[PDB]
Amino acid sequence: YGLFAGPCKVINAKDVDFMYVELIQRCKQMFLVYQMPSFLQSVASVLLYLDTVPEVYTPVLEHLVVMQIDSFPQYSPKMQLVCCRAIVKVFLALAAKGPVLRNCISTVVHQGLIRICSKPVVLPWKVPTYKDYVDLFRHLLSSDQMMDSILADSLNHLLYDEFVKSVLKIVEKLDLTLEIQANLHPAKPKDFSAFINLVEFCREILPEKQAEFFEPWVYSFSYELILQSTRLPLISGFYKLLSITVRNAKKIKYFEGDPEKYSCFALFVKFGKEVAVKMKQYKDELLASCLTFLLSLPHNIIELDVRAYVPALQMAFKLGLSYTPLAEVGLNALEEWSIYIDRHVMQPYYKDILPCLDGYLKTSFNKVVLKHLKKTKNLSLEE
Amino acid sequence: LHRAGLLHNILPSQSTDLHHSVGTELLSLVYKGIASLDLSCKQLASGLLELAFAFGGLCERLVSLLLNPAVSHGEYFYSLFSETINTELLKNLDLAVLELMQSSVDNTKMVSAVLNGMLDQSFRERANQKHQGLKLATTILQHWKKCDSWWAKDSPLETKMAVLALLAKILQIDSSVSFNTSHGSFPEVFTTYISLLADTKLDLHLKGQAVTLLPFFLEELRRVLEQLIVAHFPMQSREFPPGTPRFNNYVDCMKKFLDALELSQSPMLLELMTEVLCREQQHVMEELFQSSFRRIARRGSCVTQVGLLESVYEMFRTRQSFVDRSLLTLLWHCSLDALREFFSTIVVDAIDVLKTFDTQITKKMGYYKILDVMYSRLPNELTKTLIKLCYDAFTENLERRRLYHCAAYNCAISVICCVFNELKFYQSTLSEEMSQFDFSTGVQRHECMAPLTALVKHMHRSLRDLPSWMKFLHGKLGNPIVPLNIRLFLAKLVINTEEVFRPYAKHWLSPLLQLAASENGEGIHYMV
Amino acid sequence: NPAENFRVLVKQKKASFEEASNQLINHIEQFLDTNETPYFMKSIDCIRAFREEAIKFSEEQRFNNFLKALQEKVEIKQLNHFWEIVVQDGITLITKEEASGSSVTAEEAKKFGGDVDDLLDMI
Repeated sequence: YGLFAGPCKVINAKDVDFMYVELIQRCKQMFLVYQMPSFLQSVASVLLYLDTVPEVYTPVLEHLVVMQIDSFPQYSPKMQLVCCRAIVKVFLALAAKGPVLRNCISTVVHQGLIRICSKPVVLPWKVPTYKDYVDLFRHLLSSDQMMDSILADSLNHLLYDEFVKSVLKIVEKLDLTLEIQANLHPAKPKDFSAFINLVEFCREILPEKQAEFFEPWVYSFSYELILQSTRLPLISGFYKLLSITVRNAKKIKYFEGDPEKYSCFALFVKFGKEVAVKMKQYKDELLASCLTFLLSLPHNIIELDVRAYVPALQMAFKLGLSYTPLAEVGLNALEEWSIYIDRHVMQPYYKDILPCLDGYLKTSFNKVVLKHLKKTKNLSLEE
Repeated sequence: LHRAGLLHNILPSQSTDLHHSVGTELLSLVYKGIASLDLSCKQLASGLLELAFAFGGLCERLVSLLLNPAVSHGEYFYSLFSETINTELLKNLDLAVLELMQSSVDNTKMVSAVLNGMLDQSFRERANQKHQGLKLATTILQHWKKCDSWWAKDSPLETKMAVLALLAKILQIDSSVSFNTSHGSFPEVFTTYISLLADTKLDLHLKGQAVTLLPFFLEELRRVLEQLIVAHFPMQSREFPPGTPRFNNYVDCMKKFLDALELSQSPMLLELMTEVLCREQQHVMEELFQSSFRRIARRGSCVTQVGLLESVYEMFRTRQSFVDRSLLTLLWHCSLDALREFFSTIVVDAIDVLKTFDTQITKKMGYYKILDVMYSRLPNELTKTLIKLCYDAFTENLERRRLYHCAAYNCAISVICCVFNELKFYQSTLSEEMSQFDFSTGVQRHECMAPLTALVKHMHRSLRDLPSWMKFLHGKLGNPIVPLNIRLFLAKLVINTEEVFRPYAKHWLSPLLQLAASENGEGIHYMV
Repeated sequence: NPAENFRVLVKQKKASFEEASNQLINHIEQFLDTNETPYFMKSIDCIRAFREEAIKFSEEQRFNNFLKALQEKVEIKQLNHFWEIVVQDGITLITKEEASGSSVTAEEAKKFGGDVDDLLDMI
């Protein structure tokens, strides 16, 4: 019926929405199996066909769509693809009308991330998971291969913009409180967990896409995030998020020190120096975030007072000795800067750089019978 | 400067207090965006919005602007900045409230949209208070009759459910402590409410999902209850196949009613739901029936529980199934203090009735089934005698008669606990905002001997050869001449307990063995 | 609830439809202790409708015997909500209707120790 309603939109068009109405009850009946993607794609088709809709369904669908994210765990991967394609279809159907488009997408992505961060973090109807959706998420932003087929009878950048606006209203919404009763005593640790969930799920979907979509925010977004950083300049999440942001910025090459450009650079250098001098009181899982940020800056801004960046970098390798990714990213930043910045300014602290480079130098079922192995179907520091 | 309390040192009254410089730019820009946009221009237009709000009297102009029918565009402009509109209009006491209350005789969509924006914004307005929302609710309650295009057979079903949703948001916002019975403008909207309940044009599912607000509450109530529910279930719900559309509507409406009553614990609703369920077995999802009873038994005041129990008991006088399916859940779970009150209230009420004929027997089952459970807590002056009046009842030397025997015997097993205690028995920020948004959408092997074994365990707690009749039952089941059904009863019971008589199993092997000898209805090998 | 179902059934395949007979029998019979007198009103109303549809197409004598037998059945139903209500509301039709005569004659015909203890100790 869902694929048939469009032809039915020709003869007995007033029947289409008619049956559509009853389908709403069905999904309400479906509220309280895994047949959700069928509903999603059918309603996507009919709403592509339908042009007149009772607005009472607008919140319901908002409640309905998020449900499938709620049901996304315990899925099989195949109908995960089915439901994600159905999501693409419903978005394309609702994109016809701009107002409903923007408001519905805003509220649904907002509630979705609410439930996503509602899933608690680990510490040492089946039980669901939270890390799955990011795979979903990459398909959400890599969705040209389906919008082309639907346009047969840009938009991912619209998804990118909606996501950026959502995460903006998230980070401005939630604010964290704590006590110490050097010391820490969170007062809303559940909000801490939600925040770190948000960070851990975004700092990977943001960079895999294009900051060219993020460009309308480069000066603004980071600013407020820096603003957020200035609220509690002792939270690792700020450092990770801005680190992803500066990776994206050097990906798009925003550093040419525009008034916004120079303001960005000034805030960057001042805050980087401040954190590079206050790292003294910062420890692991916080000082790690600090150092990973400090190396993540490009050459252009850090040309001023390279010296202040040396010791933490020193630390970033000796602690990078104990934690390989830290040394790895620090080495990438250092080789980058050496390529861009001249040796002369780097010359004085070469006798400083080399001592912290001594690390990584002092070191040294399934039978023959054909079974089309499931292990085959299952699919460091030396570097 | 506005916080410094000055707006005319820099912009005195042009012609009125409305300095239309703000509104002209607002409307021109907000229209020209379609015939272009930016987050930058979004926040700048927001800034212009509070600049307009700094000036006075612009609210009526905004009411006019949102009514722009350019194709739509006025509702579009509202949608772009509904947030600031809510923020300003919350300060607006009822001026634009009356503006809409008059202009809405034709306008239907944007008016309801902005009303819900009002509702959800003032709901978000809770850090200091929600009394602004309460005053707004009272004002619109009075305003209700100044726009009548909805809420009658003058409007379509979509229009009716639109106001249903709006009033539901109001009720979940407003304080039900007032305007639940006669309170000023309460009857004005309440007669409307009752009339809308009578609207048979709406689907019964929609009617139920509307009336789900019933915990906020009188012959009109009950009478509309029967006259609606009669048109739903003829005699049977599972006659409609599971999963078929109308069956799904039935299950939805019944669960809505069950939860709503569970919250409201209104007695007549209890009578109705019990009786409609007390027609056929397990066709009204009797598990949720009893479980919701389990909640409501621990809920409510003891006096309320007592009155509700008396209501259903009087309603009790098939007739037996009425009490059977329902009462025991409450009795086994309601507050022990309320049990004292209710039983003391019905001591002589049951004494007399304790002493065609099938109806008599059914009532007597019920009496035994309520006295036994009431005994189970603690030991008036007459309480002494009634004990005996139970035992004789079993002692009689059509299957309902055997059910009666079991009833009397179980009641005696109960009452023998404390009496004859000796032997010789004479056989969060994130959570709250998530809920705020949920608010915005408004949607989120035969068994008859168990007490016998229980009493066996109890007497084992209080306490080879014994005049516990294990001698008597040992002889009884030792002879094979005892009937097969009786041997089945005895064996199934003794299976559940043998550790009690370990230093008697040295004899128990003898009966069972000859019972095990060529044993011969529900499947012999099971028990074998 | 099955009233309209069997109405459209008997006007869609034109049969006595003993299924419809059992539907109406159930629709009536489940009025013994639960006083569904409004449901009893809808019950008698769908009885009138089915009687009309029966006289219409083919079930004249079918519902003649049906309605007559159910009339004596409710007569022997010694209740507190009984053929009193049927007669006081079935002032139109409570018995057979073939053409006339014997039909309206039928309408007119209906429409208008312990034992020793009880019998002797207090009599």
